[PDB]
Amino acid sequence: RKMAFPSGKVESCMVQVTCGTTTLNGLWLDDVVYCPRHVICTSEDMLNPNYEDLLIRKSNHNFLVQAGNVQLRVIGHSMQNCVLKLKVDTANPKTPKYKFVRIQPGQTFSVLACYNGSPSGVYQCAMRPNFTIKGSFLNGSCGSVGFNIDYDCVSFCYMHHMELPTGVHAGTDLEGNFYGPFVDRQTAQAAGTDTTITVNVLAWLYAAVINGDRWFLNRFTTTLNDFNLVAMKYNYEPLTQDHVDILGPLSAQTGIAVLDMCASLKELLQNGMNGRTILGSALLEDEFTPFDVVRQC
Amino acid sequence: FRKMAFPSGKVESCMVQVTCGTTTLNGLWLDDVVYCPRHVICTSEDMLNPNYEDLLIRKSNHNFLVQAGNVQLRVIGHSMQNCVLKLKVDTANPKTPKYKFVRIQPGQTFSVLACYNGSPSGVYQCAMRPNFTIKGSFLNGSCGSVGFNIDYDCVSFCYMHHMELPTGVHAGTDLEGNFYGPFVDRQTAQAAGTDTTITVNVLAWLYAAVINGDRWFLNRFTTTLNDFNLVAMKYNYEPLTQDHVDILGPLSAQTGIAVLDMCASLKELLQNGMNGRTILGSALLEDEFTPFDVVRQC
Ligand SMILES: CC(C)(C)[C@H](NC(=O)C(F)(F)F)C(=O)N1C[C@H]2[C@@H]([C@H]1C(=O)N[C@H](C=N)C[C@@H]1CCNC1=O)C2(C)C
Ligand SMILES: CC(C)(C)[C@H](NC(=O)C(F)(F)F)C(=O)N1C[C@H]2[C@@H]([C@H]1C(=O)N[C@H](C=N)C[C@@H]1CCNC1=O)C2(C)C
Repeated sequence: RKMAFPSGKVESCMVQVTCGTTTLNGLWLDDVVYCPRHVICTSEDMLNPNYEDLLIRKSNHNFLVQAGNVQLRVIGHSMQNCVLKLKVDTANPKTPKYKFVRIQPGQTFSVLACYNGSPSGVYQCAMRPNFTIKGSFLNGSCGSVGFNIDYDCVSFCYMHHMELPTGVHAGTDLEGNFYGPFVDRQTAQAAGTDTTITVNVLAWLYAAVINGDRWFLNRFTTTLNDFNLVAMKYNYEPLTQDHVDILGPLSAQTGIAVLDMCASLKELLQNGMNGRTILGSALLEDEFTPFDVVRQC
Repeated sequence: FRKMAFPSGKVESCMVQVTCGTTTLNGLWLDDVVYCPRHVICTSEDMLNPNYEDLLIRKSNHNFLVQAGNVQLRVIGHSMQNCVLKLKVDTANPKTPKYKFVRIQPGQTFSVLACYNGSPSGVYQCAMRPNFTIKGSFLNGSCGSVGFNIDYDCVSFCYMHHMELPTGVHAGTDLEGNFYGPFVDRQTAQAAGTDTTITVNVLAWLYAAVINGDRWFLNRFTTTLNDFNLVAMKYNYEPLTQDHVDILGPLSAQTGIAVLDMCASLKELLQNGMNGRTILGSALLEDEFTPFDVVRQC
């Protein structure tokens, strides 16, 4: 099953940021608050914003940053790509060890969905190959963040900005650079056709073998190039050299070579499951990374 | 539409490690009491057939090692309440949330904070099954992990983890130490009663699918409550009560689909199957979202 990281370290970093009547969420680390830059927009502004000109008309005293109902005075502001950095007069005493990372398609993370600076729920998400996430976000959720935790260190990888017409979600890394070709303007935008995350399907097949569900293992192997060309005919992502390497631990644990598992997946694509299940599922799951498999055990 | 858990921070601040002899598991530290599964006092041999009152009288306060992070909490008293041990410690938890202990009913959902050696590992959503098991994700050392819900800064603790059945589902207690289901904290093979599907939750999920634009399973037919329940019981679904119909009111109002209309859609799903189609990306009918869960997320 999907498991989110414990969210407590991130909960103590969530604040609300208001400009005029626009309120969204921000992330308070040390004495800086990070939030989506469209907080400075009026509803009419969002249709066609000039962020450089809009930010010129703003001063520190136009920004209301609150931890709960407690105001944190803003003493400086700057724009970095599509995020606003608000320097505040108080360093967050609950700042965790952290870093900012830009993730690849296929990688998973936990989202802490927040409204008015108040955490509401937590769930695991994957970055799709088309650079959207299949999230759960309502009005006011912008500035909610996605993250991973590794031994006391929080790696922030996503800040939420928008919802696309197909119901999927788009946002930035914590340096304000969008994942994908999207822009923070209220104008017609559309996600590209998506694909299946091959490396994660392979990880999930390894998990099935580890648990004794191994009927789909076949007696063939393939080359990575041959597999990549066939996979694309089924709307599956091609594998990178990095994908092969992150499957190494699971390949070692099961004694099933990566390219043997690739050949087994190829048969599943060309012939289906013939009514059978894998880990109880009739569908091939693609939002568990090799790291998620290892973490779950 | 995602299986969303409550933010776990308020509970993380309460998790500690409890050790007795060479048995280690998790405890929940609230004010000056640590609550944990009583089988922490058992050796490996004791667990095969424990007499807990006899085992407990032979322990002293100093046999219990409680660690909150790196700091040990001195145990100054102890008692047993059913299958839960209560350790009085000389230090009150400074981050004790507003909380209550509640016993939940089958079909209700809660968040689990899975912990190992007193340290939180992951958070996920579970339902209490009609047969009083839970389909959790728990490994060695997970005992004393808790399940909870949060309502406006108040934590309602409903579950503490004790054991895994041979089928791979899980059994535990409320925070008064009473098991959900006909199980006991003895290491011996135990089966649960045959499980059933949580009908009111399946209906809430079908409403979530319609809210999200997935309508292929709807039909023009309708049914009475009794005729729906006849088919539901035939397929090992729980009866739908009038209370359930009322609880679904907000979702019927939002979608403009009468509850008994949605029942007729579910009846055909049960009799015809999904024909290789999916609902909200699932090939099976999902029954671990309550109506409240759907309302909160949507
Ligand atoms: C769907 C909405 C049509 C209204 C619009 N979308 C498109 O214009 C697109 F279709 F082009 F994407 C859109 O998201 N926004 C319009 C305006 C901001 C953003 C926005 O309101 N963000 C919300 C943050 N609080 C989170 C949203 C709320 C609903 N669910 C979410 O996740 C910006 C791009 C500057
Ligand atoms: C599966 C195990 C066969 C070993 C046994 N099960 C049965 O004896 C049953 F069949 F009766 F359930 C069982 O769980 N235990 C044996 C012994 C305690 C409990 C136990 O080890 N609890 C663990 C807490 N740290 C959590 C477990 C570990 C694996 N996954 C879990 O969730 C007690 C009942 C006293």
